[PDB]
Amino acid sequence: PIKLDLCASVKLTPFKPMRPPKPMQCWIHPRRANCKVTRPRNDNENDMLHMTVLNSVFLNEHAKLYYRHLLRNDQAEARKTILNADSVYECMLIRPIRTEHFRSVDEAGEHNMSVLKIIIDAVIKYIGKLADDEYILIADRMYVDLIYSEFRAIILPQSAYIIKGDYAEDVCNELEYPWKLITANNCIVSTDESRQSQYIYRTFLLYNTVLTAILKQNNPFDVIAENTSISIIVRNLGSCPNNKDRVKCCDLNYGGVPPGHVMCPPREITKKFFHYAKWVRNPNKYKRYSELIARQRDVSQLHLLDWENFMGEFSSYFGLHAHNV
Amino acid sequence: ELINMRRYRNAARKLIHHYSLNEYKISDVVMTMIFLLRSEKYHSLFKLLETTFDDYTCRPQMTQVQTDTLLDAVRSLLSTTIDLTTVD
Amino acid sequence: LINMRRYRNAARKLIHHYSLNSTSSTEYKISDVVMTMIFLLRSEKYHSLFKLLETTFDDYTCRPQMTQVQTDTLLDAVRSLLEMTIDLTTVDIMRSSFARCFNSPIMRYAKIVLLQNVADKRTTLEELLIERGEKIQMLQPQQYINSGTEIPFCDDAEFLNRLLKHIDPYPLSRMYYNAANTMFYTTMENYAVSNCKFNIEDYNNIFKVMENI
Amino acid sequence: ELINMRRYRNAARKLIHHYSLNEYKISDVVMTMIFLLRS
Amino acid sequence: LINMRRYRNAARKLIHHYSLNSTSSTEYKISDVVMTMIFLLRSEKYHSLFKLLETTFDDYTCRPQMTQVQTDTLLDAVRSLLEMTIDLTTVDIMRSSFARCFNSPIMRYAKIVLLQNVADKRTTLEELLIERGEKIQMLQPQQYINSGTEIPFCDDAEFLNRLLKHIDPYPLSRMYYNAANTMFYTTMENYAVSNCKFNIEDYNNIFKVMENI
Amino acid sequence: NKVRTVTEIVNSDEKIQKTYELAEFDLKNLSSLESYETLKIKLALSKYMAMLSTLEMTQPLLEIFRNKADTRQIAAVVFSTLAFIHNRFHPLVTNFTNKMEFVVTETNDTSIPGEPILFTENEGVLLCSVDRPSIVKMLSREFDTEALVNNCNVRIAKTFGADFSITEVEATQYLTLLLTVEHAYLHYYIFKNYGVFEYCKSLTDHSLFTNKLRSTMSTNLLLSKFKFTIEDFDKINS
Repeated sequence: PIKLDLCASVKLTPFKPMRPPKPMQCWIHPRRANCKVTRPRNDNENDMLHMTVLNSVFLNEHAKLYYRHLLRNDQAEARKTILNADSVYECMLIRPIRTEHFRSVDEAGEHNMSVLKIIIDAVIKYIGKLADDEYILIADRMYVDLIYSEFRAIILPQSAYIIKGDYAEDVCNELEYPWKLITANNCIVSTDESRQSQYIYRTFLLYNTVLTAILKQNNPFDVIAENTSISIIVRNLGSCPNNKDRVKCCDLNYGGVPPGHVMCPPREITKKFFHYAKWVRNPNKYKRYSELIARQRDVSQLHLLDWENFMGEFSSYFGLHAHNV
Repeated sequence: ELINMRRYRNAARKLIHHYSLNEYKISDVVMTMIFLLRSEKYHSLFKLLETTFDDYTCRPQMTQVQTDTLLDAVRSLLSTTIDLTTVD
Repeated sequence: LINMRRYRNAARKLIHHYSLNSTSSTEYKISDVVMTMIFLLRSEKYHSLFKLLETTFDDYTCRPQMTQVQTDTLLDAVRSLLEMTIDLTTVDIMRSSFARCFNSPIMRYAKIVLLQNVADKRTTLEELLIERGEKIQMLQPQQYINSGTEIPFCDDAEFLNRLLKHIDPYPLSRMYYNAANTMFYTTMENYAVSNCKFNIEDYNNIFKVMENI
Repeated sequence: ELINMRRYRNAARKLIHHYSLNEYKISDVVMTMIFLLRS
Repeated sequence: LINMRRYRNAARKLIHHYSLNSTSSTEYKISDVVMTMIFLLRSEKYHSLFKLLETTFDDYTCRPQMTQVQTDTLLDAVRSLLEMTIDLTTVDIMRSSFARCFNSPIMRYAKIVLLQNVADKRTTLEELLIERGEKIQMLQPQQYINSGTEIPFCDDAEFLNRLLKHIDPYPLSRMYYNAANTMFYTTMENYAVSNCKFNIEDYNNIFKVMENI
Repeated sequence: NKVRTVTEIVNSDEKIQKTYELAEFDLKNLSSLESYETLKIKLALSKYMAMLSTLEMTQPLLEIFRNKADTRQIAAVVFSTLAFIHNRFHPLVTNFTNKMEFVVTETNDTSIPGEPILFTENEGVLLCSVDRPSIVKMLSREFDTEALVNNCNVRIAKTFGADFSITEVEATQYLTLLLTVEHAYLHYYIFKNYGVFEYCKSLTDHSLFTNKLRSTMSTNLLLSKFKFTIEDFDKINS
């Protein structure tokens, strides 16, 4: 399905330059069709490689797949992008030791709290490489995909988006001297409330990743489907019996001992956040949801504070700190 | 009375229990600590908290009988059980 | 059992800070306030000040009833604690600052504020100046000077340079900080006690002028 | 008494019970061995 | 029952490594630290060190406040244990490193750490150098070597060859490693105890300069 | 940025380029300028101290203004201060006008915030109202003689490149009263140069001082030395 400004506007068959793998499955992510496991046909007893199929929409202006912007000291042995027309392919080489294997964040239900500590450390430093005025959106779920062995954790390719802000006290033009006069990077009016929305957004993403890590049942908080509103989700689940301001997460089937009330976040903060995050559908029209989280008035700030309390107690649940915010 | 210890006790119990779970005010902390200074049984936790200032310092090795006494003193302030990790 | 002297030091630093009589700017924590109020309690000769502190827990908009002899007692207590003058408006400043600390719940940052709610009607500056001038003309001037009294510049370079080298070790920058903050604190407290609007913008405009000149 | 062997025994029990059923620190194992020696 | 010999040797080797005096690097198991702790629990003269280890089992945040008689008894005990200099900062290094190990979770993968929590206020290297120079300028010299004193170069080429063949069996690289580790150890401990931030980045940049040539 | 400079002997093509960093020379120029500035200001301070001592005071300034009775010496000190200001601003006239009066205010309802000292003509000659209470309270204040006040790299580089009794606190208080009289004399300049109405307007709004003194001061102020602000506007004015 391709046309042209030509008067004929001929149909152009989208030929795909490469040959995508036929067996498009992954025992690490069996449901994820885009996940293609490929244990390289080679500590090498557990050598690894996996290709993720994504849409080229997550590509940036400089031909780079967005999430890659916050990978430093990349433990992954190899990693790079590929495109076959719209589709794209990220292949990551890895090789744990003989007594080491990596496992999908999906339905992890892991009881080893220190393994969770290392996972959260990886993801938190990852998102910390973010720029304050720069806002980020994720188009697949309300979390980040990652695979991990006890020894180390390796991020998965993500439905990542990089939108740059502009806080009116660094200018939005980066394309070099002659190119800028033609066009420039599209900023948005970055403001303190939107930035705090972004901080709490990273925080909620971390929280949801932790849930997926500690759940034996699919994490519905990660859903983004139009058909499922967060409001109805809170309605059918409820508020924590231990605290009505939170959600009834305490009663879920945790892999290990239920943290109970501990995993119950405040409700309306998460609703406002779900509707902040549905922004991803239209990243361009920013102002609708740029600061929706931190938007207003007194109820807004006080419940922002009780969410701050919930995230602070979560952090201290492993001796962490809100500097990330 | 110089100061009604009942408000101080209520603040102390509320603060300790809330933190056990995981709106208050610094004056509430003052009230809790004043009860702690006024309640000889809890004066053990009084030393514990006063040591926690400056550095987190350290909690000197505490005999079995002493720790039983403190956990009983806390349980009177609440009933469910407790342990040393809640105290920590 | 606690270090009486250490808590005494904390109390003294905290009160000298919130009294704005010490240009030294030092942060304090909830540890500091609990420490200072414990020192205030244990000090038998500061029970009255501890009870004023306890009363501040309420809305602390009341000017407490106290007889003149009790005022003598409390001023003796403050003079002993501070070991310096100081007067009643300083006590009002104490209550305002300590209680405006009390009303604040736990927060992850040290909020900066400006004195107010000290001494009733919300006042402005123009009628203040007018009433001041009319009161000045009401009173009689005390001293008169005449003659074109020569500026007595001290000619001998010996003692001029002597006093110079006396002040030469002085780290001027600290002088600037101390004196500027002294101006600021007195202006803010004088406006707050009068209930007149302390125009921080005008203070910053004085700054701006100074850089521009 | 030279140690609050209650904490030591509780740590010991938690650790061994975990290992039998299936989140601790080397602090915890040294604590466990300390209690065990005490027992 | 515990083999006094084996437990003694494990404790000695562990204290050697944690003291940084052992440039030799060897594997440490949970068995090894357990072995050392058990020796502590069995050695009465080192039961003082045992209670100190327990204090490291605590929040390890105090500055353990021991009288001077206890200080010197502890120094004697640690000296009789290590059997070498061991001194107070070495003891506080023991405390910090072993408390961190305590804190550390069990892990099939070895780890790497850098000393800190040794001697109150983080001091920037900039003002630290400023104050160092302020003393040194006042520190007048006590020795001197006037003239370009002739180098006492040893013309005994036979001596040069003899000592060369004496050092020839030496595996130069081993000593390269020993010396470089020792320099890193001294610089890191000095930054920690001085309480000045250690700049490992420029430490490596020293190497980088060395290889770029 | 950088200045390439050639060492050339025309007898041969041999040129030995040698670029020089302008940063070192800029830092030397700066350091020399601040040292000269500190020198001039401290000479002014010492000269003011010496002329005060030629007034032959016995007490230190704090006890001088502590006195509740002798307005003669308070007034003499005020005249000395203002005359010194008029002098080093306008040395050609090292003497203030011939006649003047003095009124010593003793209470807050007569002490005006912002400008505790002021002038106001009796319609025959200017007279000064002096706020002994608040000014004295100001003097008795502690000052931070113990804590240092503060680009880092420039500071560090310069640092490495580096019987009358008076204390640092005394010099602090002297600078403090000196700057207070600086401000008061600027207001008095507004008075004697633009009328009482503009005097009041400068008293209420000091941005007018830049405008008014662009005529005179530019052709000076000691307080211009450092850069001054009030702490934390980002979350004060919020």
